[PDB]
Amino acid sequence: VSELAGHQTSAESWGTGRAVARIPRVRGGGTHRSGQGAFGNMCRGGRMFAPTKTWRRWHRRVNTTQKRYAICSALAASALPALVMSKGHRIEEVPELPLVVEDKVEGYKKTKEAVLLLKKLKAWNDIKKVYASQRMRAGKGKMRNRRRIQRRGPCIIYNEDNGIIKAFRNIPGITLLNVSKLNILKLAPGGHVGRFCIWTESAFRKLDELYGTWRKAASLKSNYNLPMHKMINTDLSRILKSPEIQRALRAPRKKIHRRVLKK
Amino acid sequence: APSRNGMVLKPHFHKDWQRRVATWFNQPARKIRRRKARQAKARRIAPRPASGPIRPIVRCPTVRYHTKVRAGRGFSLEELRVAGIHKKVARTIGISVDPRRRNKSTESLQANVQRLKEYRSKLILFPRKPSAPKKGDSSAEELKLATQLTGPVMPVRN
Amino acid sequence: MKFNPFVTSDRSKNRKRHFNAPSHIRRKIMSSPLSKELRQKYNVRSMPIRKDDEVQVVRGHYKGQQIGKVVQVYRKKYVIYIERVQREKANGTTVHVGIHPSKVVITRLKLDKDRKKILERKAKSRQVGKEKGK
RNA sequence: CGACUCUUAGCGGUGGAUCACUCGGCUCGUGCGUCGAUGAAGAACGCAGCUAGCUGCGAGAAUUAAUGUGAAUUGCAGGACACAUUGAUCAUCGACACUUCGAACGCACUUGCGGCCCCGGGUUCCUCCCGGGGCUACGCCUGUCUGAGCGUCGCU
RNA sequence: CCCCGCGGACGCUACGCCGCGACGAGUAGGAGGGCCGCUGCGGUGAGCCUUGAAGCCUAGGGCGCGGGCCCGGGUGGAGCCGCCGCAGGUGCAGAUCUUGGUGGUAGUAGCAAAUAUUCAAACGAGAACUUUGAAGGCCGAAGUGGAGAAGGGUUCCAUGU
RNA sequence: CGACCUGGGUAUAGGGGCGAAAGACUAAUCGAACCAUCUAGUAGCUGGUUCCCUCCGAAGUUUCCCUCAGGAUAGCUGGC
RNA sequence: CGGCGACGUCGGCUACCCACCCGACCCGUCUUGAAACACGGACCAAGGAGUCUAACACGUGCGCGAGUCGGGGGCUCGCACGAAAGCCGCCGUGGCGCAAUGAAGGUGAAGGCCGGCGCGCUCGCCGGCCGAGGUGGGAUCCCGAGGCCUCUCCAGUCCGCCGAGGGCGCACCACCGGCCCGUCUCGCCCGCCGCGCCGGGGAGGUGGAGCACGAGCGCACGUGUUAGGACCCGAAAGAUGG
RNA sequence: CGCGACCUCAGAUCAGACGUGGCGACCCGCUGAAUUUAAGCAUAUUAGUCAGCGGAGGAGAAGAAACUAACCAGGAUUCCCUCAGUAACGGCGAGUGAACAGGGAAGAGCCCAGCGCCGAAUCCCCGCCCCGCGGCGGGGCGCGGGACAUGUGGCGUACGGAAGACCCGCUCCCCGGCGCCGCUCGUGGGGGGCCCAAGUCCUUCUGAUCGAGGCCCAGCCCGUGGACGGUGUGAGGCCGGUAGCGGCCCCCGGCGCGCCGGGCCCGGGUCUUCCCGGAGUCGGGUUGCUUGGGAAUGCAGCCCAAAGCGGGUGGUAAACUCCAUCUAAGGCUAAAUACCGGCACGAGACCGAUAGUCAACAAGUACCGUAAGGGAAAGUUGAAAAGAACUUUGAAGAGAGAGUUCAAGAGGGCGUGAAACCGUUAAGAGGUAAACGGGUGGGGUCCGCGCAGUCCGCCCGGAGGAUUCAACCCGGCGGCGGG
Ligand SMILES: [Mg+2]
Ligand SMILES: [Mg+2]
Ligand SMILES: [Mg+2]
Ligand SMILES: [Mg+2]
Ligand SMILES: [Mg+2]
Ligand SMILES: [Mg+2]
Ligand SMILES: [Mg+2]
Ligand SMILES: [Mg+2]
Ligand SMILES: [Mg+2]
Ligand SMILES: [Mg+2]
Ligand SMILES: [Mg+2]
Ligand SMILES: [Mg+2]
Ligand SMILES: [Mg+2]
Ligand SMILES: [Mg+2]
Ligand SMILES: [Mg+2]
Ligand SMILES: [Mg+2]
Ligand SMILES: [Mg+2]
Ligand SMILES: [Mg+2]
Ligand SMILES: [Mg+2]
Ligand SMILES: [Mg+2]
Ligand SMILES: [Mg+2]
Ligand SMILES: [Mg+2]
Ligand SMILES: [Mg+2]
Ligand SMILES: [Mg+2]
Ligand SMILES: [Mg+2]
Ligand SMILES: [Mg+2]
Ligand SMILES: [Mg+2]
Ligand SMILES: [Mg+2]
Ligand SMILES: [Mg+2]
Ligand SMILES: [Mg+2]
Ligand SMILES: [Mg+2]
Ligand SMILES: [Mg+2]
Ligand SMILES: [Mg+2]
Ligand SMILES: [Mg+2]
Ligand SMILES: [Mg+2]
Ligand SMILES: [Mg+2]
Ligand SMILES: [Mg+2]
Ligand SMILES: [Mg+2]
Ligand SMILES: [Mg+2]
Ligand SMILES: [Mg+2]
Ligand SMILES: [Mg+2]
Ligand SMILES: [Mg+2]
Ligand SMILES: [Mg+2]
Ligand SMILES: [Mg+2]
Ligand SMILES: [Mg+2]
Ligand SMILES: [Mg+2]
Ligand SMILES: [Mg+2]
Ligand SMILES: [Mg+2]
Ligand SMILES: [Mg+2]
Ligand SMILES: [Mg+2]
Ligand SMILES: [Mg+2]
Ligand SMILES: [Mg+2]
Ligand SMILES: [Mg+2]
Ligand SMILES: [Mg+2]
Ligand SMILES: [Mg+2]
Ligand SMILES: [Mg+2]
Ligand SMILES: [Mg+2]
Ligand SMILES: [Mg+2]
Ligand SMILES: [Mg+2]
Repeated sequence: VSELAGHQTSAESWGTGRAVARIPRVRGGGTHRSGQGAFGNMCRGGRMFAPTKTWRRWHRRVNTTQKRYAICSALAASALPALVMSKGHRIEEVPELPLVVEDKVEGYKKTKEAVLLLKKLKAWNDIKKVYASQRMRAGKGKMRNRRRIQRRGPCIIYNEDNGIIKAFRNIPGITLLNVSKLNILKLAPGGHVGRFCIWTESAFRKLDELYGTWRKAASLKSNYNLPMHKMINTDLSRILKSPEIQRALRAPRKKIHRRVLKK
Repeated sequence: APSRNGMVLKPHFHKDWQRRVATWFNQPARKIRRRKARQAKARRIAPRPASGPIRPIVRCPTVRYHTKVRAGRGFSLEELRVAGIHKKVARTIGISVDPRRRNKSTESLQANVQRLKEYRSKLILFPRKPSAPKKGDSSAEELKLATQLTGPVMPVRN
Repeated sequence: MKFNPFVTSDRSKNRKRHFNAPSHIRRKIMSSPLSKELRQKYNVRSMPIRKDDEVQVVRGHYKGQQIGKVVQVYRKKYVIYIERVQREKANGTTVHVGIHPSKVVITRLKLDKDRKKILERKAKSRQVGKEKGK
């Protein structure tokens, strides 16, 4: 808010022997404003309590290792059909969830061939869902230029822009992302992992030298290696059903002993 | 009032600091502006090195940093004298010169004259009038080999 | 979408420009589509509405196939008065009902030197667009 | 049985909360970064066919010219406007114009009064009256002209 | 070595479900939970909506210990909400609180300083109050008279409402 | 009939004026005018401090303090 | 097991009005004590008060880990989003941590077992090993006599469970030693391109926010304290210029 | 005993110029508090801050060492990170508090006086002639004035410089135009003007729709354009726009070549001989302020008052000594940096009419005060005025009819239209003021598709239908297992 707001009144308190509250009052006469409370957060036309200031620390810094970790997690979750379906991305006729297309997509020029590619990749139903989800936002965002809202479509991840950006980008929901400049804000749109991602073959191949293997470090990040699991086998059902675990157990106590009515 | 164990704190906020607060919301804009100015300057001095004149090898002063070597302000007059470059001609071919720096030992002097000689060998001097080359360079090498060097000229390494 | 950093997408700014537009660009704002026959005859789609050309109302209460000549272009209220787009008021006199020019189609153009120049300029720009996009 | 009073509900008032709207703000950022004796900022008074304010303008006064545009302006009226022996409106704005105070400048002001030089009229050149035009502030630099000094000297 | 039957409830959002035992005061104060509530942002609901959004009203039907919520009817006329996260100028009975509105008081106090009015007529929808006439009174020339300064600034004068 | 009353014009301006003196008067303000700002001045003092349920639950005592309407300190409390 | 069931009745403890019995003083607040003859409150609507920054402390979550952190800069068509994100590594400069102690000059954290030698003179020249000592507790883990089995016994095949005792002992705690810096007391040696008013060493007390096989760094969140208008409203005053 | 020259002064409405005042967010020079904190308060703090005065510019100021250091040295200024809440200051209390080195942004250097040499080589003005105008310059002439030896210009400035020799290298400067490029540049350099894709298709909802369903050929059409706004609803295709190294037209500006008109004059190296510097200033004393600067950091007043192998600094006063480092008392200078005023833009996890600026509106307005100054309230008919013709009562306000509209139960302070409060109607009640908790009862309004009251699994019986039930054959697809 303005640092001057509510404080350009020259108002002073009336004292205490005048049967009014001791709030400052506007001076002078001849106008409605005269004798009215001023400067207070409780006063109409006064200053708000603790006025908002521009040095609010709007920005946060996150460790680079944390940010790389989040990118790796989002990429790993984008290859599991349960998580992408749970983000709601209509991957039902998609032939393969890590969906990789040939490099010639990068040189597309018209939007017609981008639409045709999505139709033939069976990713068009997600675009249709975005179309169905276009509606007006509720609240003051309409007054503040966020008038229309829609859901997120597939993310096209490319290696080189030979026209693919212009071929897409008129399809609602589509966001195009360079493989070398992966963004967590686009890979996990709402903070939830599992966005549908379509990879160009060049990007898919560069991915292994970009974040590295577990047995070789990344060649394009100079200190990064993939993070380690604290649980190699997360199949709790298999682990419990395993004979070695079952040999060590005592027998289950599955009989219920309810309260005995004391006769 | 102090409360149990703690650190005796002395905040320097007794002096109406809220009138003099420097926010940094123009930092990305400043980075863009400086980057654009750098690009424009590099375009302006078209084949000349973008970073600027070659700087000398200089040892950092105190006992904490004297094991380290950095780039200096300019080549000394003694260095230019024993390298054979006029002090008023060096600044036109892109050699920075510091008239107030002396040389206390011969090893630094010799390292910097070897630096000057290597730079002078690496230089491609265009003729003043392109049609008529007086003593600048051969057109065969200056037509192809002339490109704008990026980064510092012969960066100083430890 | 819009990429030019010097044209605004702010709703308040766009509305302010629209409602405080000077009349010489209110003329641009008050353009009408040509009929299909006119859009085939000239390679143009739209045309600023003019005092003495005849239109058909295509939306609202007065829509129909009836051709009516424009009798007024009231740029202050962003409306046009057409010949039979009218109603009786209380005392029995007839008053024109203004409608937006975007809700009419121009069937015949009031043709003069300036109109012909604008028509050929628009057609030439459209043709260079087609040959660029060939 | 009515009145009266209380509670609740329907309707009607009083009031303007709520909600929805927003040509307004606030905040951040960018690019420029330009006033004035050739008279600024500010003020006053005027100016429209009907006009008080706001806005615009200056006795050429809600505007002239020029250029771009290309048929309106509009609340009413009026009359334009072959749109080519050129054009409504609007925009732009480089030509022209720009009342009185104001640093404010002939002197002075809560009023008023000069002086000088030209021009026209009554005069019917001589200087009175009227009108028009141009000058008439302070400080200061360079130069010019006119000077002052029992200042320092030269010659007689 | 199950087989004339080929068959056999539910469960286990593991942050879930089940069992058993004891216990339950509370200011100042602390903590936890909130599928309590408000506003905005990122996701999501192939969400809702002119065949009717928000808001408001309601002797309507209910749910929850509660904060509150859902549904019916009316009015209204254009936008709104659920879930997962994020962010606050986020919840009022008080502050002789701020601004706005409204009561009782109350058809009450009051419209009581300087003697005083009355008759007839006219105009007019309408007359205690206007106008004319008649009468009775007052100011009583240090005036309730006739003119100015300061101040006001059109109040001056006609015509009309 | 007088140290008389009074108009207008002038002069004196705030820690200053003016006072036949009452701390009187100085634009309904005077034992220090009014206006704006420093200024959201400071307050150990008064008033207020906005949703629900569940669980736990005090102190008015010790020592030191220009300390006695306040603090620090130990105690008592809650949470992890 | 019985009765009753459409224009009159059936059920609906909630919700509207009314009646009766019992109970019931007006809230907020300061206070030992408020219904108070204590203060504020006529009524209704809307607004209205622990906030943000910085700095600490501890707790919690995350990443990396003797390291960690790019926050300032730079590179990537300059820019819908994007003022975002990504990258740098001879951009890690630097910060914090990894070393303490003394006013400072300065100094600065490894010991134990087994041998021959001086005199194994409370000990100096070596050797060999091992690599932060020991005592008492100590989760967990290891061994384990002896038992628990089938239709039965003379005789071994493979492992499961209980198990008195015994062992290695995490973290942590108490204690005893040891080491580093300061400072006292005592005392005898050693070193040399500077033989010195030089330098080094030992034993015994004692001062240190120390060592003794690191735990930190960055980010986020909570709480508490503090400087700021500082939860909100409130002086009498003081100053500057008019 | 006048005329001249100079010096020092004066006047002029003399010829031609220049300053003043405003804005003031940022910047430079001064001046300069108190509230406040210290739980009192005087030093301290607030704070070299507010207020006051002066002066600028698009930036300003600063700035090319009388520097930092003590090292194997760095090298103008300014800004960022860090140094560092540190060294230090401080009733050593509260509190205050830099710098160097290091890493970066940027980077650029120079000119006089003096000492000298060169016949004042120099400058201004006025005339006349030519080339020009776009901010008034070039060239030429003047027995034309003036300035200036009480010092103009050229060389030259601490990094040394000059002059002579000897040797070596000819190497090529800056201005204003004629025609034309690369068309200037992340693909126009800038300003302005006009233009450039695609549904108003079919059926329907509505007052109106931009709504809903559909549009065979893999799907209505365009999409480098699905930003936004308008339009009677909520629109990629109705309109303006949006995208585009899209188009056309006009104007402006610095970039190379041949020529044009003028200026345009020798550079380096070695040796020899010469020449070298800023004074009421430094420095010292004392006083006052200021700083982290502490036996005195800086500034200023007064007094004293220099030197030249000197002088300054070397963070503890002084003497001696060595060393290091710079060269004061003259001047200029871009960039990085600042910007709550101005011109023009863009944006937002902000506010949404008691909010957000005081001001969404004829707001610094109305109004108040003598003045300085103080300073509001106040948004919404409807898609369209279609803003209610006409009849009727009344003097009119105001009504009853009628009419417009989807709606006037939208009627000019007119979207919605809460509560408090009030009127009327309906029901109920009423001598312990109302109101309240618990428990019932009565009445009332509504709810229950209440009104002969649930379904469904198997079996039995009866009365009927129909493919076909099992098992085999063919084919397809899955689950499991396979040395
Ligand atoms: Mg406000
Ligand atoms: Mg809402
Ligand atoms: Mg650089
Ligand atoms: Mg009502
Ligand atoms: Mg004109
Ligand atoms: Mg007079
Ligand atoms: Mg004389
Ligand atoms: Mg109990
Ligand atoms: Mg309890
Ligand atoms: Mg609040
Ligand atoms: Mg209230
Ligand atoms: Mg309360
Ligand atoms: Mg009465
Ligand atoms: Mg009376
Ligand atoms: Mg009488
Ligand atoms: Mg009189
Ligand atoms: Mg007295
Ligand atoms: Mg106060
Ligand atoms: Mg004491
Ligand atoms: Mg008390
Ligand atoms: Mg109280
Ligand atoms: Mg008491
Ligand atoms: Mg009480
Ligand atoms: Mg009592
Ligand atoms: Mg009392
Ligand atoms: Mg009290
Ligand atoms: Mg009250
Ligand atoms: Mg009261
Ligand atoms: Mg409220
Ligand atoms: Mg970044
Ligand atoms: Mg380092
Ligand atoms: Mg132990
Ligand atoms: Mg010990
Ligand atoms: Mg603490
Ligand atoms: Mg306060
Ligand atoms: Mg005081
Ligand atoms: Mg003159
Ligand atoms: Mg000035
Ligand atoms: Mg104090
Ligand atoms: Mg105090
Ligand atoms: Mg005090
Ligand atoms: Mg100031
Ligand atoms: Mg400057
Ligand atoms: Mg300077
Ligand atoms: Mg120098
Ligand atoms: Mg530190
Ligand atoms: Mg200070
Ligand atoms: Mg000279
Ligand atoms: Mg179009
Ligand atoms: Mg629309
Ligand atoms: Mg649209
Ligand atoms: Mg365009
Ligand atoms: Mg010393
Ligand atoms: Mg307001
Ligand atoms: Mg409202
Ligand atoms: Mg009336
Ligand atoms: Mg309606
Ligand atoms: Mg209404
Ligand atoms: Mg009622």
